[PDB]
Amino acid sequence: EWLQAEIARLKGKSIVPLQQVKTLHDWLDGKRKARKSCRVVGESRTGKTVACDAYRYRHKPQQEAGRPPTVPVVYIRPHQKCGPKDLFKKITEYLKYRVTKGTVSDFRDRTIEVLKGCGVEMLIIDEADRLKPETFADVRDIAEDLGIAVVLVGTDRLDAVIKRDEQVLERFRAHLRFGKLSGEDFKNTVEMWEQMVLKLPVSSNLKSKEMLRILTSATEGYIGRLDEILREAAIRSLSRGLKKIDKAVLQEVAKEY
Amino acid sequence: EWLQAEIARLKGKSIVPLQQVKTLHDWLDGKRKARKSCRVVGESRTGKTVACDAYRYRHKPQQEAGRPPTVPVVYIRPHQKCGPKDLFKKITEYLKYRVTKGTVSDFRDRTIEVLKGCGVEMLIIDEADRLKPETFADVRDIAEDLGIAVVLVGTDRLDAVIKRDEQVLERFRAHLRFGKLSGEDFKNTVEMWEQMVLKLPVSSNLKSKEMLRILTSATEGYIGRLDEILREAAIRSLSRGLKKIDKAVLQEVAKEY
Amino acid sequence: EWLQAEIARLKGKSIVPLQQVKTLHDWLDGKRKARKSCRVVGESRTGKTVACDAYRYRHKPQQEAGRPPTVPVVYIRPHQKCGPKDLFKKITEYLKYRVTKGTVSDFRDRTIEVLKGCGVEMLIIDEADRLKPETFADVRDIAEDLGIAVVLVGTDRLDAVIKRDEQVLERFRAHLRFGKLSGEDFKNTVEMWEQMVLKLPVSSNLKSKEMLRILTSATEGYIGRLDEILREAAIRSLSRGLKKIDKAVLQEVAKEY
Amino acid sequence: EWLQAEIARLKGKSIVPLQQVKTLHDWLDGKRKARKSCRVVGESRTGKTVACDAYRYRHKPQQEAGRPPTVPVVYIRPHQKCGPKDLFKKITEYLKYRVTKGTVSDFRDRTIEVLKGCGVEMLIIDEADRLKPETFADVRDIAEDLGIAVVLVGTDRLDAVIKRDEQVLERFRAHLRFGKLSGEDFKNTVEMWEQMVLKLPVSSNLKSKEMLRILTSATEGYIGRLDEILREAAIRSLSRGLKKIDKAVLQEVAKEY
Amino acid sequence: IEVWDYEQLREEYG
Amino acid sequence: IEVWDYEQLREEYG
Amino acid sequence: QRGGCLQFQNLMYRGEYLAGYAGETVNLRFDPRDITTILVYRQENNQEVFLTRAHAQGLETEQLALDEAEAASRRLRTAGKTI
Ligand SMILES: Nc1ncnc2c1ncn2[C@@H]1O[C@H](COP(=O)(O)OP(=O)(O)OP(=O)(O)O)[C@@H](O)[C@H]1O
Ligand SMILES: Nc1ncnc2c1ncn2[C@@H]1O[C@H](COP(=O)(O)OP(=O)(O)OP(=O)(O)O)[C@@H](O)[C@H]1O
Ligand SMILES: Nc1ncnc2c1ncn2[C@@H]1O[C@H](COP(=O)(O)OP(=O)(O)OP(=O)(O)O)[C@@H](O)[C@H]1O
Ligand SMILES: Nc1ncnc2c1ncn2[C@@H]1O[C@H](COP(=O)(O)OP(=O)(O)OP(=O)(O)O)[C@@H](O)[C@H]1O
Ligand SMILES: [Mg+2]
Ligand SMILES: [Mg+2]
Ligand SMILES: [Mg+2]
Repeated sequence: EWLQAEIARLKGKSIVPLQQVKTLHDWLDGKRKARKSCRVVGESRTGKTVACDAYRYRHKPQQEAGRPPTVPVVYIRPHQKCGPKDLFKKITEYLKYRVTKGTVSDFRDRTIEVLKGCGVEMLIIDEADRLKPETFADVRDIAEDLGIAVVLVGTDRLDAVIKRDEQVLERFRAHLRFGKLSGEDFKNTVEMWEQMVLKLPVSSNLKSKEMLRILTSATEGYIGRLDEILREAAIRSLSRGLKKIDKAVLQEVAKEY
Repeated sequence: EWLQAEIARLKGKSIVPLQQVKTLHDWLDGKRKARKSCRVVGESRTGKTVACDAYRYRHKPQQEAGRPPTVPVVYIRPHQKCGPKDLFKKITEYLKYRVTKGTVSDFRDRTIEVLKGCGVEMLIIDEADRLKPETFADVRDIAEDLGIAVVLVGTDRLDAVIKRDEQVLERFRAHLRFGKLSGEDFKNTVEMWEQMVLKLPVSSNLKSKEMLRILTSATEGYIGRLDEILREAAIRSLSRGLKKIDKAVLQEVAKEY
Repeated sequence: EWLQAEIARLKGKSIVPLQQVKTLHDWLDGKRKARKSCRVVGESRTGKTVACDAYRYRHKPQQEAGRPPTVPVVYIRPHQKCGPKDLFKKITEYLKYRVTKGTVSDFRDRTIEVLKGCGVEMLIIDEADRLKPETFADVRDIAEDLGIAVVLVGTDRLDAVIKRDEQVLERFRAHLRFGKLSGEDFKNTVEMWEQMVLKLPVSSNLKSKEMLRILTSATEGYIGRLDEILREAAIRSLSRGLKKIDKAVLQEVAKEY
Repeated sequence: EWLQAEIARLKGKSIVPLQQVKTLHDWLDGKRKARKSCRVVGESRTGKTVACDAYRYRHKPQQEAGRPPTVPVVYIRPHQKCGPKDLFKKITEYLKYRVTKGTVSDFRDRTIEVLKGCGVEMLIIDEADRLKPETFADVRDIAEDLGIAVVLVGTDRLDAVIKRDEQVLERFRAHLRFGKLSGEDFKNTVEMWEQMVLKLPVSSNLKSKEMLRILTSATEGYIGRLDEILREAAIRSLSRGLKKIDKAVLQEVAKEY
Repeated sequence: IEVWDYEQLREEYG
Repeated sequence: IEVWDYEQLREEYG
Repeated sequence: QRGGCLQFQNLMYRGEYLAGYAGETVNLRFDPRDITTILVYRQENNQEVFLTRAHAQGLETEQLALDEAEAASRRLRTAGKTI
């Protein structure tokens, strides 16, 4: 069923080479080679986690016969009110070790051992502000002691949390900001979704002035709304049998925002 | 009945050479010539016990008339909470020496004599975390007093048990890790299993992209789950009358997991 | 290859003799002879830890053939939420006595023995504010009972913790403070980095007014930032093939901070 | 086969006349004439059993005409949780006497009779902490009733056992410490191992700065690791037809630890 | 220019 | 004046 | 507050000694024409003494009257944005 195949495809996800992502990877290679700790910040729909998964899924783990894996980059995501044990538990599991019951110092010692054993160069912590305030002592320690670039990813609340500890603030000072699309850059990006992501049977001409007004007012420049609006409009218009997106059907989806 | 002959084939184990197995055999042959004790670690369904079985059988006893048979490799599985008497009981029994009631230092004395007598080079312990803490002292004694490589085999829980005692940690500091299947290796291993183990009257063609998606989600890279999932799907297929594994039954088997 | 040796050297670390390090050592030597407890305070990139390590490496453990080492200066660093048993564990391991299982009073009595036996005169505690509030009872105990100059090292946070207890504040009132570089002292130190640490083959003339408007603005007078900024600008310049740093490349590095 | 001669040599053991060994024997010779009981302490890989065995290979048994053998030094290693009978059985058997079906108070009297008859001056009890707490009453009874110096040899746990009983602590209060290698002493020892133990036809010159970095990291000052590592590198290297140990093969070995 | 399926990136990962 | 490699002081300390 | 912060008119301030006084109450003394810097005084022996100058983090080079900070804060609260 050709319709149902497109509804099963379009509700999926992709990664697109965009300037904001190419920029991050050139920057994170700089921090990894230089071993310098830093932070990535910006508004919640700019696509920072996709840009970091595109980094983790490049730089693949290397396998040597019967050795533990050599893992250049670690990406973890903490749970809410993450304590020292929960950070160490996750780093240990990500490098493929099972964590056995112990005191906080057993988890600390085993984590330091597996980070140094797996040859880790960079540790990326997503949603860094889920960390409890004391755990940053253990993150500073990992970065002081081992040759590891810690990268904190968050939004503008993360800065409001980092600024409550002088020891963290003066270490995680270097930073890159994810920004919103505009002008020619929003215009050019809409064409990339039409031709690389949506795969509709005839051109929808989404970059035209009568259509960019609709999409501009809907998306505010957020890449996370652009992908959401254009998948929802494609799913909906195919279930009505059109080979395109058009003015009225896109205004139906945008009127939900 | 030709059908019954084949159902009886699928329920029984067999050994398939794999990269992981080869890697261990060569590593253990370095250790045996050097008489260096070590340990092997890895998750419980990586097939560690089986690799050791395969290893033992390559190097079964050598003998002459009147001369007691030389036995280069000794392998044992300790029962739960294994004490100093029960360890010596098993080593005596594997060497096929007849045994009788005595105090622990009679079992010790007898065990040291039969290890020396049979010219043993290497002693392999499965499930080594099962040992009671006071037995590792008799194991260090075997290793220091006799020209024997002791190979402790177990899970991540083995190292948590070892780090509790500096005397042990140091004799057994060197190690090898059993890893999981992934990427092209999981794919090639699935293909080998079809040609070398299943042999069903019509090729199932499991390497197909939609079949591997089913096997990957169902097995998560463990060889001990892969072999189990495929045997139950092939027994189900044959008892439902199909001449090969199909997607409709393979999904049903995986739905239980 | 010439370049790759410089890129390895620049990623390394060194201790440069500076006035603030010389000023600490001549104060610590006074406190060691007078057996007075005191504290070193200052901001989080002033280089307190390198100054304390440079001091530990002056008074090396003296050795007599069959005795415990004579160790004049001990330096330790606690883990977060350090309890009495964790503090005692570390002082005992530093003096190279292995730590067996026991209760807090066993660890206390053993730490007090080894501090006497090794002839310790000073105990430097880094990041002192990781100590749990009760442990200070054991720190004051060591310092009143034994002839040991306890030095607490830390940022302004430490004093906020200390002022919560009169009993401690009064043992540890005498302080030396680390500051920031300015004026002639920042200008002179940049020339020491250029000649002694960067060792670039064409002089970068970093003491010029146009370079010092960059460095004074970006480093804010911290020696931690000055070492990080200049090593990054030297790695980046040599990997781009320039035999010295230039105004635009130092601007590119400083823009990140 | 010339090659098969060399691997049989490197697999074995030899004793190197280290300053620490010389220091023990000179100390124990003071204790042997003075008849004073004492203890030797240190970490488990520091050379202690080998240093004690070399003292037992000095002072080997005399046999003048018509007398029992005079045996100035007895050395024993107890079994784990060694009871009062088992200690007397080991002392009796080391002195070559057969022993027959005693109750423990027969084994005691026969031990006292052979300790007198053989003119024993010193009794070195290796792994002294394998002794059950009640057997120390028999060790003190040997030391007080006879003119015997008892030397307890062990790790930092031995101290923890002794400190549980005033009766023992006082008989065995004096002690010497075995410690790890460092600085110029590590470098001199590696040079000695190369010419004294390895004897490859061409020089490997391991005292070279680049090679001592691999060994210092790999061995952390333990004489135990240093030897294993240098042997394993000679064995592996020789099996592949090389004339020397080189940088790459030495890193291949050290990675296993 | 290349675009990626999020799930293909997951399938290709270690 | 002399400037000390931090790893060389680490190597030379007891 | 912890880490030496003060909060005043929604601006957050930090300064050269404040972290050592966490949990104490201080008398802020300020100029309504420019609140980007505040003088902090504390009481010792029932005598008020000068402690430090506190500066609104990240806007030390700007200027803000208290009326500008208050009016902008109302617009942020009305808009529903964070402050
Ligand atoms: N580079 C990209 N290529 C393709 N799709 C993208 C890209 N970046 C974002 N998207 C789409 O938009 C969404 C943006 O969400 P994403 O998780 O990337 O944002 P984020 O910045 O991590 O959010 P938050 O900070 O709230 O966690 C993605 O889930 C995806 O559907
Ligand atoms: N070399 C092999 N050839 C074929 N099948 C194998 C092989 N190794 C393992 N298997 C399959 O996977 C299972 C796992 O092997 P095994 O029983 O040795 O696991 P293990 O890792 O020793 O288990 P545990 O760690 O829980 O003791 C086997 O029972 C078998 O079905
Ligand atoms: N005298 C010095 N010579 C060389 N490098 C120095 C010197 N002082 C500081 N540095 C460098 O500055 C950086 C930070 O210094 P350091 O680690 O001593 O900071 P700190 O004041 O102890 O920080 P914190 O308060 O966070 O513990 C390091 O890269 C260190 O090598
Ligand atoms: N002086 C030495 N000359 C040669 N080899 C030595 C020397 N000292 C130690 N070794 C070697 O180091 C290893 C361990 O040394 P040894 O068995 O003496 O340890 P130990 O300190 O008695 O052990 P433990 O303290 O754990 O009981 C052995 O391979 C031994 O041959
Ligand atoms: Mg995210
Ligand atoms: Mg097993
Ligand atoms: Mg020994």
